[PDB]
Amino acid sequence: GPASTSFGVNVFKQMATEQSGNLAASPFSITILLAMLQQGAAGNTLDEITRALQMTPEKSAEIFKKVNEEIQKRNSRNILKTANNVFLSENFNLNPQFKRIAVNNFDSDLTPTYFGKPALAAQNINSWIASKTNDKIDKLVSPDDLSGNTQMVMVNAVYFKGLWEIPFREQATQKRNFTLNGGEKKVASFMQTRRYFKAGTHKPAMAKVVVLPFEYNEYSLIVVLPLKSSNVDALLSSLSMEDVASFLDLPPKDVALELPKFSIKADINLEPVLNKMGVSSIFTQQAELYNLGSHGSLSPQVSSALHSAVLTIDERGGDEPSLYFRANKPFLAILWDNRSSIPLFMARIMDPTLEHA
Repeated sequence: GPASTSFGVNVFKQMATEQSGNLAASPFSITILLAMLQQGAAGNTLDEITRALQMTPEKSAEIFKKVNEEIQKRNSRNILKTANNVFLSENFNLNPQFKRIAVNNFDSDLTPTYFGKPALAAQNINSWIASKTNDKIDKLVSPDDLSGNTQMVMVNAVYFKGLWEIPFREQATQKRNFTLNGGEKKVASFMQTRRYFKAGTHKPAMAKVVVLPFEYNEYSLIVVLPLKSSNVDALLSSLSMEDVASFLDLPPKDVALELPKFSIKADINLEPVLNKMGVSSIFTQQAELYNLGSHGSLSPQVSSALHSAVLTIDERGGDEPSLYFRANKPFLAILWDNRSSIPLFMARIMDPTLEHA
């Protein structure tokens, strides 16, 4: 259900309280990072991770094996590209069992890496990420973050560009004003259609909801728009993923929809937020990750934990309305996996004209 990615949703919500502006992240990728680390953890580190995930190592491995299986079964024009890896310094011997679980359950790997030439290491990691993400994510790792003393670089990146079940008519896309928080007006490209969508008003959230399906209903874009009486950060704080899951049961309504085109990219260093979310041990020299790799009796620790998320929407697809849904002010967008019932992407869209978070 949505409980499996609760840690990642909590991380996203924490990050939202600390900065304004566009914000995008994958609860799936952030949870995969921790659930993968759990498979090599012991002692206090294992305890911290288990408490944060609310899953045992055996449970998280089983859940994400199936989530990944359902993704890889898809043969459609929806493009979901993931890049998960653990780059372990060659000063450490990799644990073959951890590597097996990485590959067989987490769509990830354990990869020996020489960090003594930092520019070469950074570019090799970035080139691998770019090769896995249709070249959409290509500069996540900086050479200045690496040195001969780097022990472990964790990367979890995700790119999504889907095809709507029904297209937006390109000649219906129109330039209209989008009003930012605070009052600044900016021209944006609003895609427009009028169709039946699962939609409604969530009063516990003081917000309108529309569910926009992608091809073969593999995914949905769930768009949540605060009413005049509220704002997007109040909305985000109160909105549970159990609420979001229920939106897929909303009856179809005749909706006149105006939705800005956007493409949002975020590159995120997770160490600050993970230090706030109860898993600080993984970065310390007291980290207990000996079943991930070993140097004599020494455990590695996490040197860098890096996440990138890219989500792009456009028009392409395969007598007064019941609801007007005009997203010409800040709103929330959630990319939902309809088969596994988890949020793959969360975005707070403050300004659809800007591509960065």
